[PDB]
Amino acid sequence: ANPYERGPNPTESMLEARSGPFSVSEERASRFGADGFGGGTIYYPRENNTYGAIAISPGYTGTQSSIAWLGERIASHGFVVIAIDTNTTLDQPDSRARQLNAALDYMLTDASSAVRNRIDASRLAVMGHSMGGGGTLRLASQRPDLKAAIPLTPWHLNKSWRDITVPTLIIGAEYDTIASVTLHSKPFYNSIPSPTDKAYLELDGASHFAPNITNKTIGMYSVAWLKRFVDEDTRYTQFLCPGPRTGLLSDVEEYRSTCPF
Ligand SMILES: CCOC(=O)[C@@H](C)O
Ligand SMILES: [Ca+2]
Ligand SMILES: [Ca+2]
Ligand SMILES: [Ca+2]
Ligand code: NA
Ligand code: NA
Repeated sequence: ANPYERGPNPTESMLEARSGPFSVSEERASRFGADGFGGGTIYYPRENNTYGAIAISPGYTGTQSSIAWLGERIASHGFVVIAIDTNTTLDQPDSRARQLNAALDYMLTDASSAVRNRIDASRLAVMGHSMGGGGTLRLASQRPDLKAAIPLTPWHLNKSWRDITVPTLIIGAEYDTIASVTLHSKPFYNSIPSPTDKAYLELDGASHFAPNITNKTIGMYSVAWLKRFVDEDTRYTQFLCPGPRTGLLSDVEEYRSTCPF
């Protein structure tokens, strides 16, 4: 048995629902007590166990409320998740990366015992929107010990992520005019070296701001990716390989992966 497996056996329906099988509580990390970032809200399962821990960054102009739905959603599938605020809302991607790292360290030793007792410190991941997705790529590049990375409509000036060894799912938006997939997501995905496990999922019809409102496709595939890689849960492989149907009527415009993993 996998010592990391949590929760009931998955179904597509369960993954698309507004809330997973775990009840979520919240702990507020204030700006002034949080070293190296602007504070945040830690969402965690009420059910006592150890879980993987995830930090999620907003983008330029955004705050924790811009990604809170997704932090809660993910925690409700059995994860400890911090949705951060940055030191300033104008912070650039690589500052965002440092702040994501500080938020992981915060959960591990500065949060309450309720939070720390629910984390397996060895199983960590990072996510983020837009410049926060650029920050996710950078942290993934600098921390190969991470179990997963999920950049959402990522923006970064650096196009080549040739040193990422962390399993990375990049979620792009078809009609993004701020971080165009042509200039941002795709080059990033193409550059992640073999044999790193990876996937690219482009949301049909979507704008740059699709990650800031509840989105069943982002919720389903973010959880499936974290389950597979943070929890070594092979019950989730079914959703990722061969992956979503694409094509004219799909919510997924395009899907690439290195399946089987
Ligand atoms: C809500 C965050 O908005 C962004 O990150 C845009 C400006 O990239
Ligand atoms: Ca709740
Ligand atoms: Ca602070
Ligand atoms: Ca389309
Ligand atoms: Na685009
Ligand atoms: Na992008």
